[PDB]
Amino acid sequence: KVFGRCELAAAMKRHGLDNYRGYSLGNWVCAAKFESNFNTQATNRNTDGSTDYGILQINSRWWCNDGRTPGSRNLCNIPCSALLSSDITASVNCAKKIVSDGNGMNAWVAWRNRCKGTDVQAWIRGCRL
Ligand SMILES: C[C@@H](O)CN1CCN(CC(=O)O)CCN(CC(=O)O)CCN(CC(=O)O)CC1
Ligand SMILES: C[C@@H](O)CN1CCN(CC(=O)O)CCN(CC(=O)O)CCN(CC(=O)O)CC1
Ligand SMILES: [Cl-]
Ligand SMILES: [Cl-]
Ligand SMILES: [Cl-]
Ligand SMILES: [Cl-]
Ligand SMILES: [Cl-]
Ligand SMILES: [Cl-]
Ligand SMILES: [Cl-]
Ligand SMILES: [Cl-]
Ligand SMILES: [Cl-]
Ligand SMILES: [Cl-]
Ligand SMILES: [Cl-]
Ligand SMILES: [Gd]
Ligand code: NA
Ligand code: NA
Ligand code: NA
Ligand code: NA
Ligand code: NA
Repeated sequence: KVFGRCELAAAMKRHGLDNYRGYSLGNWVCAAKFESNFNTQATNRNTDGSTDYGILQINSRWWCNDGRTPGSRNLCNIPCSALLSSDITASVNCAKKIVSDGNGMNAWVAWRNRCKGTDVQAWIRGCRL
């Protein structure tokens, strides 16, 4: 599924991602834009053989099982394919674990480089939330 901007904002808010670990909703929407262009089916292969999955490009090194990242963990205890569903519950629940792990949203490269230090509120501007 390719979410609309406000549609995704509403879903993320409903799932309690807004202000989670102190990160306002616009941060998450911005991150999703640049990680996946709001596409739940986004995947990207990393140099090391792991793969990033879903609207927040969660990696199989640590967070999900895809059966093709030897020696990896599955800390969210899900198949990586669960992160590709039209329903963002699994991605959101896993993202909460990630952003709690010490590094905050710096875990998302695209967030650090394209969202951090910017007007992130712009990403939820115009939405009825
Ligand atoms: C809770 C998360 O931290 C889990 N973690 C996510 C990624 N971490 C991020 C970082 O550690 O800030 C980077 C790699 N991490 C370095 C380290 O832990 O020393 C080694 C593996 N860790 C071991 C552990 O964490 O128990 C498992 C996966
Ligand atoms: C995998 C280990 O890293 C687990 N870790 C014990 C060993 N770390 C060493 C270091 O962080 O490489 C001690 C310093 N650590 C700083 C930091 O993580 O913020 C304290 C908090 N951590 C929380 C977590 O790691 O996320 C406690 C569990
Ligand atoms: Cl929308
Ligand atoms: Cl914030
Ligand atoms: Cl915001
Ligand atoms: Cl894909
Ligand atoms: Cl992989
Ligand atoms: Cl994701
Ligand atoms: Cl694997
Ligand atoms: Cl393969
Ligand atoms: Cl699995
Ligand atoms: Cl959803
Ligand atoms: Cl933080
Ligand atoms: Gd770690
Ligand atoms: Na914070
Ligand atoms: Na894995
Ligand atoms: Na498997
Ligand atoms: Na699993
Ligand atoms: Na999901």
